[PDB]
Amino acid sequence: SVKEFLAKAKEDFLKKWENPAQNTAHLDQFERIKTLGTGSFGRVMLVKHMETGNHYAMKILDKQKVVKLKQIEHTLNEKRILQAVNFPFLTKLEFSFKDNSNLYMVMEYAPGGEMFSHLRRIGRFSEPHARFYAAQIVLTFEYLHSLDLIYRDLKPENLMIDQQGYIKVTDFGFAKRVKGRTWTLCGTPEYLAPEIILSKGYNKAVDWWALGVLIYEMAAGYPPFFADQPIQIYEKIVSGKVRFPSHFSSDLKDLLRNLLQVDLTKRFGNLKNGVNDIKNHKWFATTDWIAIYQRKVEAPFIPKFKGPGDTSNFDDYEEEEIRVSINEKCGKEFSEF
Amino acid sequence: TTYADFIASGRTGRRNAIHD
Ligand SMILES: NCC1(Cc2ccc(Cl)cc2)CCN(c2ncnc3[nH]ccc23)CC1
Ligand SMILES: [Cl-]
Repeated sequence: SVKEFLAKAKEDFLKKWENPAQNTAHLDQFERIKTLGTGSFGRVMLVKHMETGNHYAMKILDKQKVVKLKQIEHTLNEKRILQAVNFPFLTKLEFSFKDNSNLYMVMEYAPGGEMFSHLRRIGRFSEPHARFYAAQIVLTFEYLHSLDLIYRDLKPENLMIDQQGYIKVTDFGFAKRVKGRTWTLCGTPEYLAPEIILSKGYNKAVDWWALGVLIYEMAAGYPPFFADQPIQIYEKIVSGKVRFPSHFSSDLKDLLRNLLQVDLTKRFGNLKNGVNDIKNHKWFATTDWIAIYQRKVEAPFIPKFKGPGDTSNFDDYEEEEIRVSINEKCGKEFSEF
Repeated sequence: TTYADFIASGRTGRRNAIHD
């Protein structure tokens, strides 16, 4: 059963969680090719692993910048989790290491680019196109949540398309192993659950709200709560009001009403029956969950590829030297990395 | 239209993560 599968995956996860891999490569073992994106305290690059010729995505984080932004513990969470997980829609760490200046995490490369890019260009996805992606997220969150992990940054920017048109849930910067409630204000304004905004302790139910936002945005082409400034967005999210496009199916609207539910006693994914309330909803009635997990379903969209290491599905970012100081920075802070 | 209001907004590009 699913329960069985998950139990065993947890045994696998806990062993790596309790004894994390460390220092499993070195920078000189990789050829850096192109920046695939940026964040506040680093960048992700396409790299080639020279001894194998494999391409990977290499996340390069500036330790001093991580410290300035108070993201030390969050970054230690990310690496510790990602080295421990294993799931068809995640990119676990193939290698990790650090030097005087930076932290490095090497992951499976997703050549199709961000879902965001394709969503914005095409405008909106059909309900079937949306459901295909949504299904993969439902399973991933089932997996993560069963490991007592909370993900906390679902959005199209953070869903990478692979060569077969399936997705990888990336950007584990805010992911945290927590059994009770937690309090950190983090995520992306459009995707924040009202509990987070209202400075309440919160739990994994915020990931199910975020799912509601994502399915809406995918199917509408814009999110349920938007404005020019965050503060106006926060006002809309808390208010208790959402409007659906007239082209939204009846089933879709009902699912979204149950995901975008301010009342935790009523929010799908948070009830007694957990994720099955989502899996067994009518909007998912055509979804064969095993076929999705097995990646046997035909993707409704598969990206264009010239070949290995092709990056045409990514935007261009300014390239900047990777400089390695002669002095070790922030040694104690990142001792366990 | 809501679409037009979105496209005319300042938040159609990549959205940054927030944290306290
Ligand atoms: N959301 C896209 C962003 C943004 C990002 C996040 C953090 C930093 Cl420090 C820098 C940039 C992360 C995933 N990445 C990516 N691309 C391709 N294959 C991948 N495999 C794992 C991650 C990844 C592309 C870039
Ligand atoms: Cl990432």
